[PDB]
Amino acid sequence: KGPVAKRDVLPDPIYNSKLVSRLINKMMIDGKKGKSQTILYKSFDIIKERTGNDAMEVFEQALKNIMPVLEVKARRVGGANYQVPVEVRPERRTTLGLRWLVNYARLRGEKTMEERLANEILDAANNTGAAVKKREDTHKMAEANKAFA
Amino acid sequence: KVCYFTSNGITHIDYKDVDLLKKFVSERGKILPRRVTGTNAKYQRKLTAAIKRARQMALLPYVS
Amino acid sequence: IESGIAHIRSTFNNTIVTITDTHGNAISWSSAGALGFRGSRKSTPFAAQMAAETAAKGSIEHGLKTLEVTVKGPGSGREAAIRALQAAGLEVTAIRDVTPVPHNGCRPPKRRRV
RNA sequence: GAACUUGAGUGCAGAAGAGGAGAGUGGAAUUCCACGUGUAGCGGUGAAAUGCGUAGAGAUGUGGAGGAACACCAGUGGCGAAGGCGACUCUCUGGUCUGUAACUGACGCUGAGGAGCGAAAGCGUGGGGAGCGAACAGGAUUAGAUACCCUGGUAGUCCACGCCGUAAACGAUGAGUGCUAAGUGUUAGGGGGUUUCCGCCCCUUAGUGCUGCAGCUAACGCAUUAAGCACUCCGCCUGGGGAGUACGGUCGCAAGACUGAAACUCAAAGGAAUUGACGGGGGCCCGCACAAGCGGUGGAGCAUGUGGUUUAAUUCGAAGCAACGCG
Repeated sequence: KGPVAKRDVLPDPIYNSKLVSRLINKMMIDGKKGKSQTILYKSFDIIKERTGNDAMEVFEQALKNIMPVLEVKARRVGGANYQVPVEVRPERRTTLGLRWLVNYARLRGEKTMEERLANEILDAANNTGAAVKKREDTHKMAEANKAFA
Repeated sequence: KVCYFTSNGITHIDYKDVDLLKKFVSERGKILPRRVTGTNAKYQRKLTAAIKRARQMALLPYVS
Repeated sequence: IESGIAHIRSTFNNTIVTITDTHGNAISWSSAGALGFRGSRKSTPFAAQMAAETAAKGSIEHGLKTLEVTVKGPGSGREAAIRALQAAGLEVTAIRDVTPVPHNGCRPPKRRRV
């Protein structure tokens, strides 16, 4: 079998980043990159406006707050259901951060996902936020089950 | 291995030889088996009899 | 005091560590269940590490610094508890691996699946 | 009737052995007890709970009591007819093996019936009770759980004597003897070729393992420790069930043991080995199989197909995957 790897497209016409196009490919509903690019640039323009910074640094700061160090996988021996803590390799750190941004942004509920994703980035920047519930709860699950490694 | 008692020609092991028995007894206090000390069957039997009698006169330990 | 002996008793459920005084006077004690783990997590060597940490914290009041650790009971948490006494500010000099060995003695209770 | 010494045994000399019986002693540990340390748990499980615990437990130090088995030696090692026998010492005592040459000179072997020994459980009497532990109680799992799991715990396990006299009491292989390739460990001897030795080699016993030739066998395998080739003696089998039953008898405090059918019933029961399939057996591998994800179905409305039911007919065909927007 063995591991297979994938690719992704380098630029964005505003905000020339790899990972911002990685978020563009994320949150795509039904094969519509156009709607996700419009939502994304209107959200990052809100993040540039409402806080007087470039939204790249706010976005990476939010990522740094969300990216979990420790997943806790499963290892069932007998009838035990043990969970085993896993040091996450940083690709999965970035992709779990992007899933949690996208999922809890559209799960929040405001008068566009422009505003929802923008306010979720603004909350994950000033660390208290909705995806950071998942960050904290995964680190608490790894902290309690640290006896197995 | 090689036997000790065949080498020095010595017969009945004579419990009074506390230093020789102290050589055969292990570090914790146990008797070392025949594949460690290299003796015969007969000489290992007389060795273990010797060590048990010398234990009952406190010439040899039980536990250390 | 400055010197004492650390009795670790790690059995298949619990790893109880009591740091006592040389003619047997317990300065402080903590178990794997005393730390809070109630389930099967009592058996993990992390709880033995935590129990050695708490016993080390309790021992350094009126105090003591250089231990002499006696491993008792057939378990798992002996190595982590010896290492965790070192990393909690104490010194572990001798290691007496003394589990109570009967020669022949009493007969054990029956094997389990029968 | 007379001789002989090989078979058998005595004599002398060693050697090894948990061979047995009686008495005495030891060291761990388990439990219990008292005191010091000290505080909130302990214990246990797949998960928990009953239990133990602030009235001070679990841990720990010292001391004491009591019972039972004797770690390491320990080994397809030893001994015994078998059961069996593992600390040590003494008292008495059984057998074996080795070297012969001193003796006897066939004195030998087997053995129905008889006599004895005879694991464990059980029985009687008196003690004993630490651990374990039927029965029994509580908690769990569970549809049920008179079970497995956990916490307790009676008889018993222990000792003295008496009874029972049974086991997969097994090497599933009666005892004796002779003959019939080897290799190799090992247990206890003996002897040789150099070395006083150490040690190596060789030879020979008696015991004990494995691999192996002829031979045997249905095959697996055994093979000088035979399941080979022979002789002696004994026990036992003559299809499965009924049935080790019933009756009678002997023994037994009892439980039961031994001896032991028939009516009836079946055309099989069975052994060893092959090919498959299966395993809540092991290994290795692979598939959107699992995981990692994305979107759904199951909820609502309708389309469509199928089961039931109503029918005059609701035409017939498909029915787990592999029928059900199928012909």
